[PDB]
Amino acid sequence: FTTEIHPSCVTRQKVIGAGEFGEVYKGMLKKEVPVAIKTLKAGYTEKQRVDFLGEAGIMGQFSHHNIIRLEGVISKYKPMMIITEYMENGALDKFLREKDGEFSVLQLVGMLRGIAAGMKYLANMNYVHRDLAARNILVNSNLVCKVSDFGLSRVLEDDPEATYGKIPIRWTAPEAISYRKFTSASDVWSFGIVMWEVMTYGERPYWELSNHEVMKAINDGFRLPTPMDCPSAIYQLMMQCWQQERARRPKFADIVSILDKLIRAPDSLKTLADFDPRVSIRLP
Ligand SMILES: Cc1cccc(Cl)c1NC(=O)c1cnc(Nc2cccc(C(=O)N[C@@H]3CCNC[C@H]3F)c2)s1
Repeated sequence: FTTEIHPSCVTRQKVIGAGEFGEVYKGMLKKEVPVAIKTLKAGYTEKQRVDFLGEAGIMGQFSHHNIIRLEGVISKYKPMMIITEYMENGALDKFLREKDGEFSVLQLVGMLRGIAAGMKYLANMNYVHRDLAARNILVNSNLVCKVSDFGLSRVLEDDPEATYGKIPIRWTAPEAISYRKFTSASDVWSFGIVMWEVMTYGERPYWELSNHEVMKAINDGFRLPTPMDCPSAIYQLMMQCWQQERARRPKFADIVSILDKLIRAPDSLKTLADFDPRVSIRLP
């Protein structure tokens, strides 16, 4: 099933994420290998237990470089724990915002290829993520990006960015907002937003537009503008992720292939899409 770990092998050291029902810790697994540790405090309900251990069950079924690896679970003792590999650099959105401009275009594009490879794996495994966003991508000390945040109802319920179904509007495909059609193709729309987040170093999609204004703009055909210093091929790809008609979007296999080709002929990334400025500075 999954690996049951004895509590004596686990040492919690730092809180890296807290919540009402539990906390996420950085720790060590047997003071030897660093791990992340997610707990479930006493008094949890049946639904909370199913959702909590269900996340571990889903992760245990995956084995991919760009998907968070499960080390094991503590279920025989309390509190219960999910133990995974430790991603040293945290969530991608916060990571990019705190390292603004510090990476090359080729590095940024390689992050996107890793994310896409993880999503292609998930889609082929018949797993729809529903909440793909930079905040749900984790980064390690090799700059590898791994898709995180698995489960069923639990995913959108626990994301504060998801607003009342209960979804994160700015990242969500129109068919999923409109009539709750979540598929790998709505994940592709979300991946286009993640592309835009990466190339902007964590800019907030649609900026200060309200949720209703975002839905209104999308339905009227508006799309996010080109990031600064963005390869033309990258902007073209994210625009095709945002096709209103779900059947016109690339599959993840197409995305990975295109990103592979660009990275392997890296001069192709030097052709930038035009950036339309929001300030005019004219000097005599
Ligand atoms: C444990 C677990 C259970 C179930 C699902 C999952 Cl995906 C997990 N694993 C995790 O939640 C995590 C795995 N790795 C994580 N790494 C992480 C997350 C958030 C912040 C940090 C972290 O150390 N962030 C910064 C990095 C730079 N400044 C110092 C640190 F605070 C690391 S969280």
